[PDB]
Amino acid sequence: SGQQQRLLAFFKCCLLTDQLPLAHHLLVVHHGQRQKRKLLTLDMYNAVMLGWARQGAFKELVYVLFMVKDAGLTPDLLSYAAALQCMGRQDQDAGTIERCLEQMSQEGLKLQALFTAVLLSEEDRATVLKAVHKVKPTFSLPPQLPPPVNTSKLLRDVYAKDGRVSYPKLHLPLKTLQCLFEKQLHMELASRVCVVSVEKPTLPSKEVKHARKTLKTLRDQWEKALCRALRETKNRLEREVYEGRFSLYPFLCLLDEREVVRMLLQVLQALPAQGESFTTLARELSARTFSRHVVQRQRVSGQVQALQNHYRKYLCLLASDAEVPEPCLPRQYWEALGAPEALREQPWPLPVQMELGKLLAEMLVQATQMPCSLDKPHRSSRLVPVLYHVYSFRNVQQIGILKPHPAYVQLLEKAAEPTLTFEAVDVPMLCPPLPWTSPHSGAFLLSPTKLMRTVEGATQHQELLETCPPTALHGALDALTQLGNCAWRVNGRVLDLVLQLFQAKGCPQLGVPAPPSEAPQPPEAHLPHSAAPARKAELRRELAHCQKVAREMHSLRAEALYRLSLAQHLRDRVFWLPHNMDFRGRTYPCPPHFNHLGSDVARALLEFAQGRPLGPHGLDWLKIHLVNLTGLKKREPLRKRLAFAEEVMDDILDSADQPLTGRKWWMGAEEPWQTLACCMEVANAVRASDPAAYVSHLPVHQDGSCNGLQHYAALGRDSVGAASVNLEPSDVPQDVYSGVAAQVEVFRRQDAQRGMRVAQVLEGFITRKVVKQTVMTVVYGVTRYGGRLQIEKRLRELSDFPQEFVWEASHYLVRQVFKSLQEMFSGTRAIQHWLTESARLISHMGSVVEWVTPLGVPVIQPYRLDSRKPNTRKQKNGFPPNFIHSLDSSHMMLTALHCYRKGLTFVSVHDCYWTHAADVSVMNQVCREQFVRLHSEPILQDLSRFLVKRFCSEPQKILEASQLKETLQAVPKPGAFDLEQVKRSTYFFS
Amino acid sequence: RFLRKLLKPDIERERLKAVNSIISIVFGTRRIAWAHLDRKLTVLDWQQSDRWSLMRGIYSSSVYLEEISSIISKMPKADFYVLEKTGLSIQNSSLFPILLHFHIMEAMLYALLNKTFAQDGQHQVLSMNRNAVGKHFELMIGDSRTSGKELVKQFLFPRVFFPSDKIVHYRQMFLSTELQRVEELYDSLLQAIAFYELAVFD
Amino acid sequence: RFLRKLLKPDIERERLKAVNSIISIVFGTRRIAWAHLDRKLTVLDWQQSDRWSLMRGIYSSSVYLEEISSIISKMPKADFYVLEKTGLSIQNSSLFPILLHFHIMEAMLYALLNKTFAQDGQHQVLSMNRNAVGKHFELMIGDSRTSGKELVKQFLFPRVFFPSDKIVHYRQMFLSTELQRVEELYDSLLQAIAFYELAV
DNA sequence: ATGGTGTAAACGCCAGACGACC
RNA sequence: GCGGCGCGC
DNA sequence: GGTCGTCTGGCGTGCGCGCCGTTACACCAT
Ligand SMILES: Nc1ncnc2c1ncn2[C@@H]1O[C@H](COP(=O)(O)CP(=O)(O)OP(=O)(O)O)[C@@H](O)[C@H]1O
Ligand SMILES: [Mg+2]
Repeated sequence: SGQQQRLLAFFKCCLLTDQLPLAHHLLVVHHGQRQKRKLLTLDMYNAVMLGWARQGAFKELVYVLFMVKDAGLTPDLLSYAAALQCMGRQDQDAGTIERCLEQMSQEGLKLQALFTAVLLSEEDRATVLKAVHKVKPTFSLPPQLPPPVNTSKLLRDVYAKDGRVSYPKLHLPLKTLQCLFEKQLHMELASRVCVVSVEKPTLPSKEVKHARKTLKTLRDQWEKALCRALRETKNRLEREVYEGRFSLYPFLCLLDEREVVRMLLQVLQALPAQGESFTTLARELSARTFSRHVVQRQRVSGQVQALQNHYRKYLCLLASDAEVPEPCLPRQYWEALGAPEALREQPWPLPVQMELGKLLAEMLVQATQMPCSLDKPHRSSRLVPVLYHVYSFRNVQQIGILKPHPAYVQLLEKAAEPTLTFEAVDVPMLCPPLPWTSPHSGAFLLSPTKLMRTVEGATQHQELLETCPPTALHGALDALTQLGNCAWRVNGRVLDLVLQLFQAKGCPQLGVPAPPSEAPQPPEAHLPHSAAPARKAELRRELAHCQKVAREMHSLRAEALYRLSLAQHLRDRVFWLPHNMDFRGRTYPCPPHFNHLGSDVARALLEFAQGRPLGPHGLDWLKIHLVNLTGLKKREPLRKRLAFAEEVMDDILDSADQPLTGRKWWMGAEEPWQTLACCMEVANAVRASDPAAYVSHLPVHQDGSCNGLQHYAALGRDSVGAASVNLEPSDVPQDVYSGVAAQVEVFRRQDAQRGMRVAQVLEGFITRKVVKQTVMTVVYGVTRYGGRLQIEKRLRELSDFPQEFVWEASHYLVRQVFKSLQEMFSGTRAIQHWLTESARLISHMGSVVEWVTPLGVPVIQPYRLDSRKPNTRKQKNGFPPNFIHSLDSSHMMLTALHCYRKGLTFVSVHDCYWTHAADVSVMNQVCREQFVRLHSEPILQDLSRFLVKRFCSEPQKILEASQLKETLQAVPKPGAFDLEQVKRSTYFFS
Repeated sequence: RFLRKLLKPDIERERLKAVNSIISIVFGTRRIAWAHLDRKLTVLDWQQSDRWSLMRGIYSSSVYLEEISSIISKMPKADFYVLEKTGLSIQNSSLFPILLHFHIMEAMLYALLNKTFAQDGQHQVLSMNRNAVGKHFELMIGDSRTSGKELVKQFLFPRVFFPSDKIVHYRQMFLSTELQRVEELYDSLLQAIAFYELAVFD
Repeated sequence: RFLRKLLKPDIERERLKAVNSIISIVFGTRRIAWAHLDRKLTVLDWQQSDRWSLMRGIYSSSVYLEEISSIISKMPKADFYVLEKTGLSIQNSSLFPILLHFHIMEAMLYALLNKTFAQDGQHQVLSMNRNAVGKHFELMIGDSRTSGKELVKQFLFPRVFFPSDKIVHYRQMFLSTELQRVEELYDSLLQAIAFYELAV
C-alpha cells in the first residue's frame, strides 16, 4: 500500500545514500509496533540485507536473520548472499562453515544461480566468489566465452568477419581529447552553467552599483539565515525518531547545506514577478534533489576514475595518432576491454516525493526576511518576509500561489544582469559520447537517458524492448551510436552578422525578431467624453489588439535571445550531439535549443569539424546543393541545376564579400542564411590555386520524394504509382502533388462560368504547397474536417482576401477528384482498407495492436480509453500512419550501417541524408541497394502470420474468432512488378 | 459613506446597534464554510462542507436545491447572515464557470434563509467586500490579499473569546490545513470579527 | 422515449396521471407571463408583468428578491409549476448576461415556489424542453421556432372550453397585441396544452 | 510621484447508452 | 493540464 | 438476467521541440 511503498522507497534510497547505519533505527522500531508490523516483510528485508552487504560489517547481519526467522518468511536465497558478502574484510575462523554449506545445499536451494538472481555489485560478487573458493575451489562458472552475434538475413553482411573494411578516425590527437573529456566532466559535476547574454548594456550609474551591493549583502544574509534554518530544522526532525516513525530528515541530510542553499538562492532568481504554483515548486525541488543525488553518488563511489581510465583506453580507436590490433565497431570495442555497470535506479513513489518538496517550500519562505521596504528612506528598519501566500484563480480552478514582494521586483529590474542560466543537458557535449550498448546504457557521462521517448507513463514500450532477445536491437543501437559520434563546430561570420543585426532593432523578415521598443502604436488616443457612440467601441476594439502583438513579440525575442546566447557561448570549441528515438523508430537529438532539426538560423551556424578535400567531383555537388537550398527549381535534372549556379557567380561573390553593404542577392531565397554560408564556402573554394585540394566543411543534403507513399508501392508491387513516386527509373523527376493540382483546378478554369464567389476570388492562389499536406495524408487516415482545417491555414498567410471558406478546396481533392485520386492512385487503398478492418476487429475483442519491424524492433500503440479499454477509433485511425514510419526508419538505419563500413561521415534527418561533398555517390548507391534488400522479403505474409498467432489462437467462441481468422488470412494479391530497378533510378533520394 | 462600500444593502443604524448573533458565509468552488458568534465574541459553531456533486460539468437546479437544503438544515437561527462578495466581473472571457457557480449559490441562499420577507419586507442577508476586511487587519500587499492563517493560529493557540468545547476541533482543523490549507474556513472568522468592529461596537 | 427528454426532473408516472391544475411560467429579459388551467383544458387566469428595474447595469440579489416576491404574491395556488428551459451553451463566448440572468431567475423560482420541500421531499417544479414542444406543434424549421400567435389567433378571436365570463377580459387583453412584442410570451398556454397532451 | 481607485453586461457519422424486449 | 502563439519531417 | 436495436452525442490524419501570461486599463486630481 502507500505506507509500504513509502518504507520501501525510504530504505532503497538510504542504502544508496550510505545512510543505512543512520536508518537502522526505523525498521526495528516499526517491527516493535504490533498493529503496524504488516507490510514490513514484503520487499525491504532484502534491501537492508543488500545495503549491509555493500560495506563491511562485524556481526551486524545476525539481527536481520533473527527478525526474518521471527517473522517466519522465506529468505529466498538473498540473505545468504549478503552473509557471504559481509563475511569478507574480516578474519574468518571457519566456524560451522560446513553447517552453512549444508544449509545452502538443503532446503531446496542450489548454487550457480544466486549470482545472477540476487544481482549484487561486481565487488560484492567477487567477494562472494572469493569466500566460496577459499573453502570449495571446485565450483566456478564462466558467464559467456563467445559474444553473441546477430544471424538475421538483412544484417548478415555487417557482422561478417570476412572482407576488407575501412573505418574513419577523428582529426584530433589523444591528449587534446583527454583534456576535452576532463573539461566536460568538470562542467557536468556542476548542475548548471552560466552564459553571458547578448543584449547591449549602456550607462551604469551609482544607484545601479548600490542595487548590486545591497543585492550582495542581502544574499549573504539570506545564505547565513538559510544555513541556520536548515541546521535548526534538522535538529528538530532528529528528535522525533525515538518516539515516532517515518523520519523524513535523512533525505534532507543527503545533500550538504551548501548545495541546498545554492539551489534555493538560484531558484528564487528565476521565480517570476507573479506567483508560482506551490505544488509545481514542490515537484521541482524534489526532482532537482534527485538529479543532484544521482551525480553526487556517481562521483563519491569511485566510478569516475574507472570511467576515465576506460575512456582513455577506448579513445585510441578514435585518435588520429593511435593504432588498434584489429579494427572493430565502437560498441564491440567497449564490450571488450571491460565495461562499467548501469545504476538502474528506481524512482520513489509520490508520497515521499511531494512531501519533502512541500517541506523545503515551507522552509524557504519562512526563513527569508527582507529589511522592510527598500525605498530610499530607512526609517522603518523592520523585518518582513519576502514571499507571501496568495489565493488566486488560474485556469478554471482556484489555486494557491507563492508571490514575491514589489520592492524585490523593483530592485531586480533596476540592474542589468547580463548573465543567463542553463541546465547541463540542454547544451551539447564537449567530449565524444558513450556508445549505445543497452536500453539502460546511454550517451551522457552521468545523467541517465531513456531510449524510447514517452509523453507520460507508457511502460509497455520498455517492457517489449526488454522482453525480446538482446541480439535483435544491435542494428538500431549501432546506428544511434554512429549518429552520436559526429563532431561539430560553429560558423563565425554568420554569428557575427546575426549579432550585429540583433543588437540594432532586428530584422523580422530574415527570421530574427525585433525589440519591444518598436512595437506598434495606436493611431488615435482615447477620449473621456462620448463624442461618437461608435468611436468608443472601435477605440476599445483597436486598443485591445496591440497587447497580444506585444506579448507575441516578447515571446519570440525571448526564444531567439536564448538560442543566440547559447550559440555565442560555444565559439572556438568543438562539440557533439547524441540521439534517441520515439516509439515508432524515428530518431531525434537530445539538446533542444540548438541542433540541426531547427530553423534556418540554427542550421546555418553548424559546420563539420573535420574536413575532406573536394576530390575530382566535389565542387559540382556544392553548387547543386546551393541551388537546392535556394529552392528556385525543384523539377529539373541535376545538369540543369548545376548549369544555373555558373550564372550567379557574381551574386555569390558579392554576397560573400560585402553581405549587408552591396547588392543583397542572398535575400529572397527560401533559406537565406544557409545560402549565404554556401556562397562563402563556394567562393573560398573557387579563389584557390587547386580547387580539388581545398578542404571543405559544408554538409550536402539529399532528400526523398514521398517516403510514406514510396513504401506502399512495394508492400504489394504496383506498376502504377511506382512511376509516380520515382521508384522506377526516368530522366526528369515525377511530382504527385503537382500532377494532382492540374486535375483539381481543371474545373475552376471551366466552372466560374456557372458562377461562384469562392471560385472567382481565388484566381491562381492554388499551387503545390496549398494542397501538399492534404494530398499527402489521403493514403493515410483523413477526414474532410481535417482537410478544411489544413487548407484554411495555408490560405491565411497568403494575403489577397479575408473570405476564408476553404470547403471548395477540401471537397475538390478528397472527394470530387478523390475518384481521380483513386484513378491517380489505386490498389494502395486495398491495404488501407484491409489493415483498418483488421485493427477494427482486433479492437472490438479488446486488444491493442502490436507487431515487429523487419529489423526486429517491436512496436505498440498506447491509445486507451479514459486496466483501461482500447480506444477503437484512435487505434484504427493511427495504425496505417504508424506502420510506414517504422519501415522508413529501418531503411535509414540500414543505409547508415552500410555507409559507415566504407569510411563516410553520415548524419540523417528523417527522409533526408547529409554528408560531405566528396562522399555523395557512395551513399546514393548504398541507399538504392538497401531499399531492394529491405523490400524484397515478404512483409505482409509475416505480418498476417504474426497477427493470426497473436490473436486467433484462442477458440473462445466460434463466430468472432472465425471472422477474425478469415479477415487476417485474406491478403491482397501483389501485382506483377520486379524490384531490381531501384538501383538505376536517379531521383529516388535525390 | 464607508458603509456604502462595506455593506451593499442600505440599513438604518439603530437595528445594527442591538444585534445579538451573526453567521458569516464564505463560498468556494469545492466547499462552503460558516461560523457563529454571540456578541461576546464567543464561538459556538464553525464548520465546513466538502464532497459536493457540483462543478463537475452539470448545472441543474434540482441537485443545487437538494445540496443547499442539506446545508441549510444545520444552520441555526440568527439576527443576520453576512455573506462574502468578491471582485470578479462579467468582463473576463474565462473564469465564467466560477462566476456562474457563485451567483447561483448566492441567489438561492438569498431566496432561502430570509423566511418572513414576503410579509414585512425586512432584509436579513447582506454582503461584505473582502478587500475591506483585509485592509482592517493589514493583510493587503501588491493589490492582493494574503492568507491569514497565522492570525487565526495566534487566536486559537482579548480580540476574540474562545470556549473549550470546540478548541480541540479547530486545532485539528489547523493541523488538517497544515497538510493542505483552505482559505474558505479561515475567512469566516476574520469577516465576523471585522463586522463587530466596524458596523457594531463603534 | 420522450419523457426522459421532455421533463428534466424524474417523477413517478402515477402522479402525472392524476393532476388537477398546472401553472405555466415563461420568463424573458423585459417581462414574464403565466397562465392557469384546470385539468379539463379550461383557462382561469392569464397575466403578464409590465416592466422591471432589473437587467439595467449591475446584478444584485436584493432587487431580484424584491421583484420575484412582488410578482409571485399574485399567483394562484395550483398543483404543478412548469417553467421553460432554453438550451444555450456555455461554450459560446457571447450570450453570457442573458445566461446568467436565466440561471439566477431559475434558481430563485425553484427556491421560492417549491414550498414545503424540507418536510416532504417531492418535487413540485419541473423543466420542459422547448424544442420538444416546438416539434409537437411542428413550427420548427430545424434550427429555430417561428411565431406562436397563429394558434392563439385561431383558438381565440369547441375543445378550447373557454369560460364565458372571461371572454371579454381575455379579448381586451389580446386587443393590445400590436406593440412590445409581448405575443411571443404567449407560449405559456401552448406549453400547458402540450403538458396535458403528454401527461394524461 | 503616488497611491487611490473606478467602472468597465458552425457540420457528419458511426459507435456506445436507453427505453423497450425476452 | 488549460489558453494564445511559433518551428521541423 | 440477459438482451438489446436502436438513437443521440463527441471527436475530426500521425509524431517531435520553444516562449509567454493568469484581463488590467485608464483616470484621478494631490
Ligand atoms: N503533415 C503530415 N501529415 C502526415 N504525415 C506527414 C506529414 N508531413 C510529413 N509526413 C510524413 O513524413 C513523410 C515525409 O514527407 P515529405 O518527405 O516532406 C514529402 P516532400 O515531397 O519532401 O515535401 P516537400 O516537397 O515540401 O519537401 C511523409 O511521407 C509522411 O510519412
Ligand atoms: Mg521527402
